[PDB]
Amino acid sequence: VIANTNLVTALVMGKAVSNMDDVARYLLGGGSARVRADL
Amino acid sequence: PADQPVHNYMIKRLDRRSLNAAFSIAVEALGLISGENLDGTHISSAMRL
Repeated sequence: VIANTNLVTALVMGKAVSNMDDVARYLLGGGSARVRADL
Repeated sequence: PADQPVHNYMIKRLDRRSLNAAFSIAVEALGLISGENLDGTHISSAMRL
């Protein structure tokens, strides 16, 4: 989901990135189941 | 010749007018205000505002 960092760029700029949060953090310093199948 | 006093009565009628002004608003904002075209996102409210 786009949230709190891609939000502003998607709104004003026009682009968005999947992991923009980690990019920004880097440029500045900062359940299972069991089914029946055949193997 | 002498003169007697004079009296008189009179009436004035009103004049009537009116004003006007339009205020048209859009359909997208109408549906975004009520919630009819809302969404569960972080991008809907950003435009409802």
